[PDB]
Parts: sequence; C-alpha cells; structure tokens
Amino acid sequence: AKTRSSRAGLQFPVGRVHRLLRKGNYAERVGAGAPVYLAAVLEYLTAEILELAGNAARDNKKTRIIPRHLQLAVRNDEELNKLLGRVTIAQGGVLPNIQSVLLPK
Amino acid sequence: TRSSRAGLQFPVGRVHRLLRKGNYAERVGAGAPVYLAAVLEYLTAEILELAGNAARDNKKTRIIPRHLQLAVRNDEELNKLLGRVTIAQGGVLPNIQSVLLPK
Amino acid sequence: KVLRDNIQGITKPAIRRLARRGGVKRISGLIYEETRGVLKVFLENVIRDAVTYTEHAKRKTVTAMDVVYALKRQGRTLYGFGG
Amino acid sequence: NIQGITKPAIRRLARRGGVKRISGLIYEETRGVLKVFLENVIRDAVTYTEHAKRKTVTAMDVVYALKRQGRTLYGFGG
Amino acid sequence: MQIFVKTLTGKTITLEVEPSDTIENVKAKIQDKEGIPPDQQRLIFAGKQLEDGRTLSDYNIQKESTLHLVLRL
Amino acid sequence: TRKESYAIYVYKVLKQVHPDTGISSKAMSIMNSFVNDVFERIAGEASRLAHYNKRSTITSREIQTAVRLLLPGELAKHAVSEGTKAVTKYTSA
Amino acid sequence: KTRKESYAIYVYKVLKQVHPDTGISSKAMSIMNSFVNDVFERIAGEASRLAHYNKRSTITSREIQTAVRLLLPGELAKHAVSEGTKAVTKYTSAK
Amino acid sequence: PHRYRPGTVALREIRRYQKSTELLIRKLPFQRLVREIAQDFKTDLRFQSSAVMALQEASEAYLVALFEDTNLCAIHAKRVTIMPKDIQLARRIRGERA
Amino acid sequence: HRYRPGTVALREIRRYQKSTELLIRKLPFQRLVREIAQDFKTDLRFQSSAVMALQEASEAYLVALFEDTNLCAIHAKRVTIMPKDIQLARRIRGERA
DNA sequence: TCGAGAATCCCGGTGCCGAGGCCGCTCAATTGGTCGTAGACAGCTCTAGCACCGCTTAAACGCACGTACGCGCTGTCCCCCGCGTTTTAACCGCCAAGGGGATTACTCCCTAGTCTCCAGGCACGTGTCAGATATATACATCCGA
DNA sequence: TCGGATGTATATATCTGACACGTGCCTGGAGACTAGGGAGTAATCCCCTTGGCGGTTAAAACGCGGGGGACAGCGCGTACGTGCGTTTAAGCGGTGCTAGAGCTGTCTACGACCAATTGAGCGGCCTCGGCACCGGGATTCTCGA
Repeated sequence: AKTRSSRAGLQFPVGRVHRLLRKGNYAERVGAGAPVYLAAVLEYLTAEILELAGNAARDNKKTRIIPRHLQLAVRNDEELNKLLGRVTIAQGGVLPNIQSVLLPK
Repeated sequence: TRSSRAGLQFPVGRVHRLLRKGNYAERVGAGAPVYLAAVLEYLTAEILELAGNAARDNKKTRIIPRHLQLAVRNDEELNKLLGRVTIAQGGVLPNIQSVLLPK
Repeated sequence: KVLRDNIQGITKPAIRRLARRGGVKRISGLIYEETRGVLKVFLENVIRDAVTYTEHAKRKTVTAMDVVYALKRQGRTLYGFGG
Repeated sequence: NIQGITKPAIRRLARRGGVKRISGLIYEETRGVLKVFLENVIRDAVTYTEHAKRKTVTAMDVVYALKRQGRTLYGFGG
Repeated sequence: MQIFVKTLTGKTITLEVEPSDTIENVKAKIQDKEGIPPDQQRLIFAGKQLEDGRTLSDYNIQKESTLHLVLRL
Repeated sequence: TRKESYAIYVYKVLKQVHPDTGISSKAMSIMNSFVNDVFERIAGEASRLAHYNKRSTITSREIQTAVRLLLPGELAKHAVSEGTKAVTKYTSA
Repeated sequence: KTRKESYAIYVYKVLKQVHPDTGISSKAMSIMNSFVNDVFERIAGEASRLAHYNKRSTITSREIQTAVRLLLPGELAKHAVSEGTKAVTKYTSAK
Repeated sequence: PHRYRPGTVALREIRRYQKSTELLIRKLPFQRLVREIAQDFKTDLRFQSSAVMALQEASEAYLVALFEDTNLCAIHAKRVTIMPKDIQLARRIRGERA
Repeated sequence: HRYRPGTVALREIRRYQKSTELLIRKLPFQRLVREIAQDFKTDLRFQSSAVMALQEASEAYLVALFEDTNLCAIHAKRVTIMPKDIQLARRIRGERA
C-alpha cells in the first residue's frame, strides 16, 4: 500500500487534506492523525447526503440527480436541515406545504 | 519608542507582537500596528466621551456599567455595531407602549 | 448613459407570483411599494459590499465570486457558483 | 427543583419587559424554554471542560460557550 | 432644506428644518404653525418612532421627505 | 491552469452507494462547495479550540471535540465512531 | 504570580485626556478590556482573511483600511480611515 | 360563461408555482436596476452575467422567506389577507431594522 | 380605600425597569443548574462566577423574549399575552423548528 | 370638574471601603545590521462584455362586474388583580477540612525539513442515449340547476 | 345530491446536446533519514469549594370581592378576484469590436533574526474622599364625591 488513503481503506484523499491543513495557517504544527479523521468524517457526510439524494431521485422515476432532489433530501431530514439552517441552495425550490385554514371547506 | 513618534496613546509594540504571534499571516508590514492602534483609540475615546457625558448628566463622578449601557444604546451607530451583545448590570431603556398608557 | 426610474421594472404580476410561491392567497393593493423598498435596500447593501470587495481587487469588473463573498459575510452563504 | 422558579419571580421578570396582564400558562411556557436554553448552554460548557481535562467548570468556559452561539457576553474577562 | 409632514387628516405641511435641528425644535415648530402640543404629536418616518433630543443628521433624513403624524390624546 | 475539485472522489462514493445512478454538473458543484464549507468550519473550530487550550499542535483529540461541538447528537456519535475506526485501522499497519 | 496584561493604563490616559475630572469602576475596566479585545479580534481576522483571499502572504495598511470600511458603519468608517491615515502619514514623516 | 369562485384559481397557482423550480422575475429589468444601483457607488462598472444571476437568486430566496413569515403573521392576526403592517411586524421581530 | 387595576402594574413597570438588579433567587438557580448538569456528568464542581454569568445570560434572553411576545400580543389587538404569542415569536425568530 | 393620602423626590447628616497614587523590580521593546525573496512594473495576448438590428408573440395594462370579507356595535360570563393574613426558607455570619488547580523539573519521541523518484489526476477529445417537445387521450375536479 | 366543461395525469415518437469514458503527461506525493523543541509524567503546595448550624425576617403562599376584558353574533359597504381585448416590450438569432482580464520576466526595496541594553509596565501598600444608609420634610397624583 503506497498511497496513504489505501492504508486506511478510505476514498477521500489524505495527502491533499494534510497539505491544505498545513498551508491553511490553522496551527504552527500538525499531527499525523488529523487528516485520516477529517477525511473519514467528510466521506461519511458525503455518503449520507448522496444516498438521501439517490433515494429521492429514485422516488421520481429518473436516473440522474438534479438540485431539486438535493433540496428535497436536505429539507426532509431534521438534523441535516438544522445543520444547513442558514444556507440557500440554487434552483432548489421550496417544500409543498399549505396552511390548513387556507384550504376550502 | 514608537507610539511617541505617531503621537498616540495605545502601544504600537504590543499590537505588533499580538499580530505577529496570532498567526494571522506569514509576515506583517511596518504600517499595520499604527493604523490599528489609531482606530482602536478613536473608538475607545468616542465610547468614553459618551459614557462621561451620561455620567455627568446624573450628577455623579464615576462611571458604572449602567452609564456605558445607556451611552451605547442611545447612539444609533454604536448600537448597531454592538447588536448581538449584552452588558452585565446594564438594564433596559425606559420605554412604554403608547396604547398601554391610561386613557 | 444615465439611468433613472428603473424600480418600476419589477411589475405587479411578478410580485404577485412571488407571493403565490410563498403560499399567500389574498393580496391587498398596497404591499407593492414596501416590497420594492425592501428589495431596494437589500440590493443596495449587497451591491455596496461587492463594490468595495472588487475595489480592493484593483480591477474594473465585478465577478460573481465577489458577490458570493459579500453574501457569505452577512451570514446568508449560497451554494452553486464555486468557492 | 425546576418548580423553584416562583410565579412572582417570573411575573417580575416579565414586568421588566413591559407587559401589563398575565394569563395562566405563561409560567409553564417560560419554564420549558428556560429548560431548553440551559440544557444547551451547560451541555456546551460541559463539553468544553471535558476537553480541558478538569473537574471544575470555569466562567471562561461559559463565556466561550455563549460566544459560540452568537450570544457573546461582556464583563467576565472574555 | 425643507421636508413635509402629513397627519391622518391628509393635510401635509412644510417643515423648514436643518440637520442640526432636533425633534424638540421641530415639535416647537408644529406648535408655532399648527398649535398642537407635542404630547399628542406622534411621528413615523421609515417605520421608526423618534424620541426627543437627537438630530436629523443622525438619521440622515433626506430632503422632500414626508412623515406620518397622529394626535395621541 | 489546474482547477482542483472533489469530483472524482464524490463520483466514487456515489458509485459505491448506488450502482446505476448518474450525476449532473450543478449537483457536483454543490457537493464541492458543501465539502469545502464543512472542512473550513471544522478546521477553524479546531484551531480556535487549540489556541484556547494553550497548545501549539493540532491532533485527533481537538478534531473529535470539534465534531462533538458542531454536529448534532446521533450524527456526532456516528462520525466519531467512523473516525476512531479509521484511525485505529490506519495505525494498526 | 502570573503577569496578566490589560489595557487599563491606556484607556485611563484616554479618559483623562477627554475628561479631566472623572473616575471609573473596575467592572467598567473589564467591559472596556473585553470590548477592545473583541473589536481587535474582528478587524484582524477579517484583514487576514482578505489578505490570504486575494492570493497574498502579507498584511499591510491597505487590507486593514478595507476591513475598516467593511465592518465599521459609514460615518465612523470615514472618521476611522481619516484618523488612521493621519497617524500613518505623521509616523512616516519622521524617522 | 364559466365563472370560478374566488380562491380556486389562487389555489391552482399556489400549487403550480410551488411544484416548479425556476425563477420568476424577468432578466433585463433586473439587470437594468442592478446597473443603475451600482452606478452611484462607482462609475463605469462592468458586470458579469453570473453575478446578476446570483443577485437574482438571493433576492428571490429573501423575498420568498419574507412573504412566508408575513403570511404566518397575517393568519395569526385572524385575517386572510396580508397587509403592510404584517410586513413591518415580521421585519421587526426578525431582528432587522425597520 | 382601593386602587383600580392597571395603576400599580404601571408603578412596578417603572420601578423594575428603572433599576439594574437581578430578580431570580440565587440558591434555587444554583440547585437547578447543578441538577441539570448532573446528567452530562456527576460530581461536577462550579465556580460562583460561572453561575452568575449563566444567570445574567438567562435573564437577558428571557427579558428579550418577553418583550417580543408583548409586541406580538399588542399587534394582535390584545392586551394580555398568551402562549400562542410565545410560540409565534419563537417560530418567527427562527430558533424553533 | 373638586376633595384627601400615600407615594415619591429632595435635603442634611454620618459612616465606611474601593480607587488613585507611590515604590520596587524583571522582562519585553529598542537599536545597529545582514540577507533573501514578494511583488510592483512593463509587456503582450487572446477573450468576453457591450452596442445593435430585425423579427416574433407571449406577456403586460386597463376596464366591467360582482361578491365575500374587514370592521364596528352589542352583549355576556368569567377570571386576574389588589388586600389581608399565615407560613417558611434565604441569607448572613461563622467555623473546618481537603482535593484539585497551578507550578516546577526532568526526559523522550514526533514532526518539519531535505532529497530523489514516480504515478494520479487533469486538460483534451469523442461517441450516444435520457429527457425535453409535441401529440393524443382518458381520468379528476369544479360550478349550478 | 347530479352532469358538462374544464384541467390534469398518462402513453408514445424523436432528436438532440450533455455526460461517461479513452489518452498523454507533468507536478505533487511517497520512501528514507535527521535533529531538536514540545509535550507527557511526577511531586508539591495552598487556595477555593463543599459542608453544616443558628436566627430573623422578608418573601412566599392561600383565600376573597369584583369590575374590566376576551369572545361570539349581526349588519354593511367597499376592495379585490375574474374574465376580456388591446398594446408593447422581452426574448431569440446573428454581427462587430474593442477594453481589459490574465500570464510572463525583472530587479528592487522591505521584512525576519540575531546580540546588547534598558525603562516601561506589573505587583504590593496605603490613605482618604466619594458613595451608601438613615431620618425628615415638601410635592403630586390618584381614587372617591
């Protein structure tokens, strides 16, 4: 196993994260365990979001993913919505909610 | 010294050392601390003048956090600068709704 | 070329459609002016921030990335244009 | 314990705001919202003092936790 | 520089004020040219209830401005 | 000129999760921006905590505390479990 | 004992300069110290972010001026830049 | 002569525009307004198209959120129609200067 | 004799909003803080200044929320606050889900 | 409108402890100076923003008409408010003990830094099918006799 | 409660431009080794927190008369939704053209380190005057008549 990412069985890169952390003036010195942890967290979050989006896209009998599916997946999950409570997504749209009293009787 | 040359009160050297050791950037120029000290001194002088006027209004001689709160909340711009903040022992401004007043 | 009285470009049906997306049913005939004013002040703030940002850049063209920076500064960051 | 916040005390606290009349359920509503607020604040403070590797909660930890939520405080060295 | 103030009666009266002119002085002007005591005069510009003592330059009230007034008995 | 991004890695993760689903360009840009934002937030919080604690080196512990700080409860638990598993796997060899 | 550092003497000098006969309390000192630290932190952070943002590894007067124009509101921003440039030109006049 | 009762077509538009995802305001008037606004701060400024698009998206999101909060306030007041006072009240409670 | 309702209420409004002291009793607040911190960890020790700071922050937050509730209540053409006003203010503020 | 009673503010006197000033001392801010590189400048090169002309048509503006909804007036019934009496626990003041925070001194090992070598990802290029358009039809829904 | 006219979801051809994939290469990442400063560990001290007991008194709790306020019902006159016809500017499709963003080479002034030095800033003491507390009197609303 030559590449560092292959050592930990991870998909996200490790050298790129290490270099970005070093050149990002975050600290005087950095350890040898930070990049793997950060890459694992990022990969987990991306996998969660991607699987939500894939399920949403499948629910609409399509094949490719469009920003509306991402908006639906993000706004249909409570904790993910709270994480992005102050973020606007392009072309996402809104959730189809109508106030009950406005409906005809 | 260096603050004497610029005719300022705040220390240039302390600001320079804090900027250098606060890893904000790889290197810093020689014109930064003077500007920062001047800005800080202007802001604190404005705040102190407002607080002193407020204290002199109430026939006192010392400044207590209530005077600082009144001075900050009275000036529009200073209020909007310190929007999401709170001051200990400050209080609230004397406002009552017009409708709540008796007929 | 001088430009003036452009605020009328935002037509009444556009504002009605914008309200209809939100979920409003009935609209009074007076909200258009304050809607235009709110849009005006929001645009003024964002444009001033972007203009300052590009002025520091020592250029004469305003890119979308400066707009992204200015939007992020006010705590309303946006995804979909890079950076 | 939680019911230790007396009805006259919350009545006075509201009176500082400038409200004239009070209904019956406001006491319970404020008790609930105060419970939520405290839960969050001392949870953050406990996490900070956990990483600090200490058995005592310092006012600096509370100041940092308050700042982290955009509710910074002046008057305690932070 | 001159502005205008309209009451709920639809009458708009010109006010000849200055940036250094204060709300106390402007309400004295309403006293002089209308006779209404300031304790009933309540005023809104841009949805903000002004106190008495500040200056117009602080709020940067532009020329030709129209303010909204009521008489609170 | 090179324009670095997180395209191929996100594509690999998507292929691993779903076998027959495709992605558009705008969605890929959205994911890249989201990843960059999350990375910036975590790194900044970790650096601030390390400077608060009077230390001059960033390690796994401050990253773990930052993850416990920002992310919600169950998300933090899952993320910390995945991170500790990854780090012990890396240090085993 | 720990040699803790503060801004008490400098703000005391400023208060004496602006008002001859006025006293102050300890809580006011703590409040002013915290306010000064907060403002300095905000300005320095924004300036450093912009300096590294426009592909540069050096922080000078210019990005500080831009930040002062950014966070500070209009009229006080103009007063601050005027005071800062006056101080800078006075300092560079001598040597 | 078919005459729908008031509100039915309003419901139809509400559903139709909520389902869709594209923007609503025309482009050229918005570009003219943006150029005129930017004229004051500095003269002879050239704008990229993507910047105008981003401005339009941000304004769209902000206005939609404000209208939603206004509708919430209006239904709280025991009414059906929104009024400017609802806009001012929502802006005040949100914490932004009115 | 007797006082008509609404007068002494205004008297208390002026008196309390003029002063600058806290209203919540210290000991019950300390007990509640200790018990609510017992969940995340046991046998925890607190400095007094930390408790004072927590009390100040909580009081400020509660006063702000009460003022917003009063504003909403008067807007709804009423004089008495009600829990629906509290929930509406919390929802519009963007904190409650 | 007019009557009095508490409530509140102003004044004088007395006592106390936090702030302003003073003295001693150690460490961080000056100062004269060398050396490497960040960038200001000159140039040049190709790209995209601006102006515009003509055609098309879907969108915008103004009008008649009708209805249902914001608003004022009336009444009822009920529920916080202001007093008065009885119950209790907060706070002060003090006394004891210890354990955990802050400091110092020693040791070892983890990472920045350098060199050499190489393959992973990016710019470039190309074939192709997923989905938008257009068309036609059957099912769901809404107003009124 | 029903039925016709309307709008909406469903099925189907089709043609295209965005998307997945093959290729070359070059610049960043990995193997190997050093060297030292930062962090971990072990004692040691003493300061702040926890604990408990007596009192006293101000605050808290409970009950009652009652007048003001929330809420529902009715009447109305207008402001906005809906449909139609008329006007008009947005959008699309090419065409020119020049200002200016972006990359390259230079050489030059500006900032980091290091060695000797000192005085500005911090800790401990004190003393006294500004502020807190109490008694007393003047004023003013505020509810009844």
